[PDB]
Amino acid sequence: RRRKLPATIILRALNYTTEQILDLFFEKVIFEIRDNKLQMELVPERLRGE
Amino acid sequence: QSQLKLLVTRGKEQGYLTYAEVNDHLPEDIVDSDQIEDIIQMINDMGIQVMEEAPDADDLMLAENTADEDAAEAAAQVLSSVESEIGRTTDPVRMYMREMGTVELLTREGEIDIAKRIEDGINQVQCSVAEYPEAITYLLEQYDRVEAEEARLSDLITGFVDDPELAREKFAELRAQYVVTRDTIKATAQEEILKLSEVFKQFRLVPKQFDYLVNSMRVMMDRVRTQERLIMKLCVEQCKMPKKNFITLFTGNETSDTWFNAAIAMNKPWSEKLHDVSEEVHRALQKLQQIEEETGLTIEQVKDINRRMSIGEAKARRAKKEMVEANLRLVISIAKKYTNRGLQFLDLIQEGNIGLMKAVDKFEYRRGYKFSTYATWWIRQAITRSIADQARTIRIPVHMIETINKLNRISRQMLQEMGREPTPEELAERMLMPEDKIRKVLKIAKEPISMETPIGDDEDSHLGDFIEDTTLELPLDSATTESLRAATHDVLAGLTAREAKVLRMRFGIDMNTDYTLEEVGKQFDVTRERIRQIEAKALRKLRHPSRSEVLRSFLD
Ligand SMILES: C[C@H](CCC(=O)NCCC[N+](C)(C)C[C@H](O)CS(=O)(=O)O)[C@H]1CC[C@H]2[C@@H]3[C@H](O)C[C@@H]4C[C@H](O)CC[C@]4(C)[C@H]3C[C@H](O)[C@]12C
Ligand SMILES: C[C@H](CCC(=O)NCCC[N+](C)(C)C[C@H](O)CS(=O)(=O)O)[C@H]1CC[C@H]2[C@@H]3[C@H](O)C[C@@H]4C[C@H](O)CC[C@]4(C)[C@H]3C[C@H](O)[C@]12C
Repeated sequence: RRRKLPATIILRALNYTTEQILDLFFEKVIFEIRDNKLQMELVPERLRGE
Repeated sequence: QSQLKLLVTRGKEQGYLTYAEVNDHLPEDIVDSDQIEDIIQMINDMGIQVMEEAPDADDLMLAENTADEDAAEAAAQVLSSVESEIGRTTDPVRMYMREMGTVELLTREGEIDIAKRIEDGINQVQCSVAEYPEAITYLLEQYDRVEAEEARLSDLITGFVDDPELAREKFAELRAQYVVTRDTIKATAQEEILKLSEVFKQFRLVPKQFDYLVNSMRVMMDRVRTQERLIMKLCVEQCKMPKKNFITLFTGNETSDTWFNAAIAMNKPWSEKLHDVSEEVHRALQKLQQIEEETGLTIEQVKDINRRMSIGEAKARRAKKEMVEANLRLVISIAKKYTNRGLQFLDLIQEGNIGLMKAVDKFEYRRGYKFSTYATWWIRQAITRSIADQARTIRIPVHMIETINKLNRISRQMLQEMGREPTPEELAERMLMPEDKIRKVLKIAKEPISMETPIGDDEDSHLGDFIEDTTLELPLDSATTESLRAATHDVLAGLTAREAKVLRMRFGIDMNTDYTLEEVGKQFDVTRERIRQIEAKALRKLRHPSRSEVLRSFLD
């Protein structure tokens, strides 16, 4: 019952890389740059609601 | 902008303020246990008092919001206070803690230093006393008192420094030297007084006598100083005496008339009025001259003596000050043991401070032991005595308290070396007491229970609401008494005149104090056996019923 602290500090005070945190908490979409064009690997399910 | 301007708004903009808020929104400082109490009470005069975790229902928060008034100084108060971060240390514990925290630990050699300064101050004042011929008079007067057998041998001295025989002979030679140096008054007399004072250095007087002698010399100096101050007051204020010429002519002697007669010769008009109160002024000058005739030395050595006594006393006082502030921490350290005998902490530390003062004043370094160990004894004794005395509501003598404590210790010991418990007889076994007084002391131990202790909650009933007052006689009995007076008045009215007066006067019926046989007879002027016989005949004849039936039934 003390002051209010922000909380990624906890999640990082166990010596946790930001990159590992993003890998833990979010799936990734990987894009490739080639032929000066852009493409996305599509999973149709993920498009719902857009 | 701060961390409360966003709160005070909410309070009345959203109706309430949950505990979470007033907790995190505090600055950094005054978080002290329940420092919030004051800001919550101010915020309460606006309408909050939120519950455990901020519930809601209940359209009723504006009656209490109106029931907390316009006058909002508080707002200003809180703002200022929470905008300065001066530690709101209200609890006296903290502030005293800091005050003692200021004085660092006066190491060992500093302590012996200040002990030397104390000794030096006392010795200085002792020498100063030696130096005016009105202090040995009273000495010898009370020495003779002790020797002539009008006093006691232990009421004047407690051992000299470098046996009663030796004291008697030294006072014989003192009398001789004193009288010869008084005769030789007419330079040489000053040297002989110095030598007498050097022999008088030998003496050590009982503390009470040292106090009384410094006080007798203080009161004579009081007379001197008051007479001088009043004479110079009357002069400068009534005679308009310029204060620089006052200095020049008056200063130095304050005893001779040279400045008196130069001022009157000064031809000033106030100098001529100077005779209007010349009798008073010059009488005060003469009285001062007589005071110095019993002093005898001069009017500068009075100055010297008073200034040296003040200096010595100040030195000693300052040294003792040093010691006490250095050992306050020790006092509080010793205090921690006794906190839970139903007394407050600070009272204990104060009693310890008094004990430390006494210890400091009586401590001797020459014994070669460290001060702290010696002071401990007085601090503990003082603390124990005060806790014993100011503890109980019905104060109990200290020996009885010690006996109760011993009883408790024995009780516990036997209870745990016996298994069940000790019966009062077994307690009497362990003690040499007659076993009768064990139960008495067991009764004495009961600590009055608080009159407000809440009873089993039928809410808003306390204990006091039960205790009834047996003093009040019942109204029934008052009606009885009224009927009694009526019936006695009627039966007396049935009696003859003088029989009635006899019975009324022997007792108090319808009159104040009752007169005995001789005084009633005096009021009849016939005082003899006949009056008691008249009383007895009335009594006997009233025994017969029909006159007694009303009271015969009236018996109870
Ligand atoms: C502190 C204590 C409070 C007791 C209490 O609150 N009981 C509540 C009991 C509630 N129950 C068990 C009866 C249930 C309720 O009735 C129903 S519910 O549980 O509340 O729903 C107070 C209240 C009455 C006080 C006693 C009397 O002075 C007489 C006597 C004086 C002697 O010198 C010392 C002993 C005695 C026995 C006292 C002791 C003590 O000083 C008492 C018990
Ligand atoms: C502590 C006690 C509470 C008892 C109680 O709460 N019983 C509850 C009993 C409940 N039961 C057993 C009957 C079951 C009920 O069915 C449960 S329920 O009540 O219905 O919930 C109250 C009730 C009677 C009170 C005493 C009398 O004034 C006499 C005397 C006056 C003096 O000046 C002060 C001391 C004395 C001894 C008083 C003390 C104290 O003030 C007493 C003991």
